[PDB]
Amino acid sequence: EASVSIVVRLPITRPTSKIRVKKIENGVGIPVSTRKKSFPSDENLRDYYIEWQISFARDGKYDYELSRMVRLAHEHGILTYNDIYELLKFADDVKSYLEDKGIRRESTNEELYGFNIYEDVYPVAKKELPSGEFIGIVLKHAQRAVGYQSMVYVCIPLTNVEPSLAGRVARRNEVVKYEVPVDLMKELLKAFIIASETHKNDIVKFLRSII
Amino acid sequence: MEASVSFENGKIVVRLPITRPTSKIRVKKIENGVGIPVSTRKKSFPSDENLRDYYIEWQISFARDGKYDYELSRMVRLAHEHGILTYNDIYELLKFADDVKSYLEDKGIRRESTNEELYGFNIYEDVYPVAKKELPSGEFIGIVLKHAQRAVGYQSMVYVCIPLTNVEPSLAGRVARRNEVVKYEVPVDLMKELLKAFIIASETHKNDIVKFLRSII
Amino acid sequence: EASVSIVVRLPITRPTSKIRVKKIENGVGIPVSTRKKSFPSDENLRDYYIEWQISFARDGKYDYELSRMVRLAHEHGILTYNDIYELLKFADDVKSYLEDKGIRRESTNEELYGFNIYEDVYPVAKKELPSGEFIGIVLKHAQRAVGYQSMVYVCIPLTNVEPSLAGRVARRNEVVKYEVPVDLMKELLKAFIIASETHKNDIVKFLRSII
Amino acid sequence: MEASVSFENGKIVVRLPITRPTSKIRVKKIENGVGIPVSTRKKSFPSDENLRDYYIEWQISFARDGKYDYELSRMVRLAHEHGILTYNDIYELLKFADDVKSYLEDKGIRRESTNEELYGFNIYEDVYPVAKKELPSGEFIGIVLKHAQRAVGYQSMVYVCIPLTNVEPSLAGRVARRNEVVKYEVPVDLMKELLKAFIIASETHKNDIVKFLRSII
DNA sequence: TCAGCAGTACTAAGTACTGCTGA
DNA sequence: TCAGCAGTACTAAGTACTGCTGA
Repeated sequence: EASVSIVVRLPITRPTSKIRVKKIENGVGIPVSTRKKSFPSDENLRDYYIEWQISFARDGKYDYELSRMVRLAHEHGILTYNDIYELLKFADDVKSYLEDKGIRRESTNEELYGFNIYEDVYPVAKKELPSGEFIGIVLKHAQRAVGYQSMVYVCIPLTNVEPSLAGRVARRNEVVKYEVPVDLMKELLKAFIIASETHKNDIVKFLRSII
Repeated sequence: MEASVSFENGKIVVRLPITRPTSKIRVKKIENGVGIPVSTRKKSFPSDENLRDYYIEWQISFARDGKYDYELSRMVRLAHEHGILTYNDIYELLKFADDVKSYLEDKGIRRESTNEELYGFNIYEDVYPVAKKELPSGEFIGIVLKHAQRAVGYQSMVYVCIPLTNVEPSLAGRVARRNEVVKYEVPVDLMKELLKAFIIASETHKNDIVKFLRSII
Repeated sequence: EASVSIVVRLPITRPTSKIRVKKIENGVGIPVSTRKKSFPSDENLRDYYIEWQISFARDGKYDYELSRMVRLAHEHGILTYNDIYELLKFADDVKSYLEDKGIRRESTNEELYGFNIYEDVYPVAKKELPSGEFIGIVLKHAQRAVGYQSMVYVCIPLTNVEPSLAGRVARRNEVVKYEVPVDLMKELLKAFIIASETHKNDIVKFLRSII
Repeated sequence: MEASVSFENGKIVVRLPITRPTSKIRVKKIENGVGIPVSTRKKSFPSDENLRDYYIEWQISFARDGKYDYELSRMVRLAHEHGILTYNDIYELLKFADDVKSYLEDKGIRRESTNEELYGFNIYEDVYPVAKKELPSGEFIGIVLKHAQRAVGYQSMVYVCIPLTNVEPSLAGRVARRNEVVKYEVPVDLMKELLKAFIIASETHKNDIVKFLRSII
């Protein structure tokens, strides 16, 4: 698990967790064995990033990861009253969500040696922030039943993270400190707001709880 | 977990578990055109019509350890050993493999840009290729492409969807038993279409099929 | 580590430790993957055993594994006064040790395609106890400098150990309970006594400390 | 850790670390006929006579991943590529491998019973076979047999012991430097005797040598 | 300094997450 | 029951034990 201080502490040596270090190779993120291969010391270090599938709530109660960040920052004045207003007014005007895009199987007129060829289109929402972080919203078929489930990711470059790991392997159970910018937390909220009405309704009544 | 492969009464038979919903073999139910997972141990199968929408989806593999002693190759070997798959069957399967020049892997995976935005968030569409074929006996065979997670490139995977009416015993109107597996007699034509599926999935898959088929002949 | 209760608690899922489960195969003990292969339910379970390279002292002070067993059993009257006397009188009469046998390289008159062929002989002391346990004393070249180091092993059959693991895989961090017979503890002491004068001198003054 | 293998001035050169006493490459000192480990970073090498008793013992391997791009095969390949190991050298090495009919592995490992007891404890003698050869250039090559720990059977391992006088720089009268590695020019005759050592160690080792030598020729 | 790596080779743990099994 | 396995696929941890490295 990641501990939240505002600041968070993310482990580097758990590629099977929701927090995993990846490296851009041939355009796709691939898992990195941070303990058998030394991190590059040059410009390639920008191609490395931590992928954190961030969650909003736990136990149906609002104090885990993102929800803990946001309210810690209101209690510290980091988020003004009007931050939460315009976050909610933004939610009040949001009609469509990535869930509304859904997952479709489009039929092509192609036949591969007797096999009919189709295409599955998956909708993805992506936003880049000036400091280098990326926010990803992906759609997946609900494993429990009919419908969709939306999931939010935060991609943090290893250059935005200290101690700098250039020219060495990771430490055992290494946990590294990342200062959380203010507008990442609010763009993360907006990410949940535009993911699904289910996510927005929970973000909406969480912001109302402290405003 | 692995499914039992056996020969009985001149038929290749596989025993498919129906109580491991998290495995390569899982019982599903089509609801509005999407296969939904089924908790076969708490909700009872319907005894009425629309039991057809229930099926077994089997993510079948051909190779293991660079060897051909696993699932499909186990079935094909037994079928060859028992005269179920004849010399002419395998010879012409190899001729079909020689003629195949394009593969499902050639379609690739692309991320399309869109004219759409969602409240300041850029919208992309990742399209994935799938190959589907319906057999007259009721089964479906699907080939989906995906990114090779550890390397770069693609890996293709073959699925066979078996309707519950094609397996025994009849599960109509009851909950699956503890550790229950169903008896599925594999038609000869399905084994051919499954071998062909691996042939057109990717060149790497085809040369595995060709090497196994030629070693048996 | 193994906890001592007299009774000890030995972990089953650490093949790289001093405590490892082995199975006799082709006459030699081979490591067992107690989590990927199910233990046999039949007579083959007798071929499985726990190999524990037992230590006598730690921190140069006498209260670790064997030394903790022995004095716990004197304090409980499990070892009489004359047990420790005849253990020491046995030590007082012991002249030779397995270390005195040493490791030799004997030369054969054979030549394998221009290569001279020799034989290294390693001395081993072995004793079987009626309940099935084995005690092994092996000699190894001292890794630190000139000389030898002696090491004592206890081989415990899986049939002498509960819960019975027939027909299943081990539990995670599984620790299993073994009741320690009285004469195993004293034959273990005698094992250290006949291993080397260095080991005997420490056993000797340990027994004198509580007698 | 792995030793650097390179070609320079018509000589195959390996760079051997002398500050990793726990590795496959470790500095030893013979005291009364036994190689004792040396702490090369706290006790200084002698500048006087009896520095010969100090040597580097290298547990050298030929294969890795079923491939021949590791240590000895790296050296032999470079030697072949640079005319250091000629066509006639490799051809007659293969003829030596064809004639070899017995191996060090054939001697086996036995536990002998003894007429001795040690105060109620049974005494056994486990004997292990070792093959040794001294080269005129000063190096020794040893083949020791051991039980294959994970399987059953034996695995043989080749050692090459290099006296410190055969490497540069001269370490007489000083403590090894931090992360220091020494330059060792590999004589052609040693590479042959090391290839022959693997040939007579076991049949499995020989067929690895024969396959690599024939692929190079 | 002096905590922690270097080196070695292999299994078992961590990992996410529900049904489901078992005693 | 209800704690913990079943199933899945991969790296990183545990392991013993000293020299030795590094910041």
